[PDB]
Amino acid sequence: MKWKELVLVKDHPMKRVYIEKVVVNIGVGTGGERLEKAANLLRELTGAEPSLRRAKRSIKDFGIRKGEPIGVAVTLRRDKAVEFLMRALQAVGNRIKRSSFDERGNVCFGIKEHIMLPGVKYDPAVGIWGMDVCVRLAKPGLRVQLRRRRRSKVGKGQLVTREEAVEFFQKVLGVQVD
RNA sequence: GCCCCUAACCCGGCCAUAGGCGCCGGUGCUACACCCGGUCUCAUCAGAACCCGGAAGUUAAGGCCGGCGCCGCGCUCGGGAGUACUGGGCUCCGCGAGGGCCCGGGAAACCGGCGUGCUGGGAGGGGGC
Repeated sequence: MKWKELVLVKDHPMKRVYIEKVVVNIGVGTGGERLEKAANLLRELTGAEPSLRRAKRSIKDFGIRKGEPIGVAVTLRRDKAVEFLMRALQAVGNRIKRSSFDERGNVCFGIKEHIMLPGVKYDPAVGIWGMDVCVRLAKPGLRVQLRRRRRSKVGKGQLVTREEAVEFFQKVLGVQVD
């Protein structure tokens, strides 16, 4: 069960749905060492290099200034995305709320503690963290919106719907959607 | 070479009649695409993008063309209207602020009507020299 054949296929070859990407986010308050622990935890958990996310706006109630890094997120595609997606679904319990699916092929779920993931051991030097995991599904032709030259809008029939995303998650990933 | 005719492609001009929303179609040899990969040039958290190498698949989408409705927009169109306003003259009216007459110019909102890109150069294709 790999990425290239994790596709949901309709009666047209060009309307195949697939996992465009999986993004894992840890949002921590400010800490230098706390953020380094979060970044290392994301690196070990996903196998990919995390990217530090700087605060967009200074909010003094949270004690964060604009430009300082308070997030650690990693974008996973193809094989690493599928492997971590299976691990994270096992951690959550193979269950996703139907109301968690937005109307455009995006589904995000939270992992409260990362020890629930398979293959992870409690460490006192790292503590216990949570994550947001967001899966973005797509059809072929999405590059028309993202390319540099002649960028245009993708037509409505070629965009992933909420019903198609829920059907993909049930029939292809074998997750229980309620 | 050179002349003529001509889709989608490339470089433009004016920059909505060109935009927005929704619905119905056409187009696929070639061209434009979606597309397939990441050895190399190059690139990032991420070959998503950019960059490179391709050609299995598809016109589903983009692009281009045709039709309809709405919003917006445009017009040297009819009305509004010779109206509002106004250049010059006056021993002309009014207590007065002001208004009037003559000569010369003359809108706008809005209503209805119509329209909904036009066009320059090149490639490619066809017909002659």
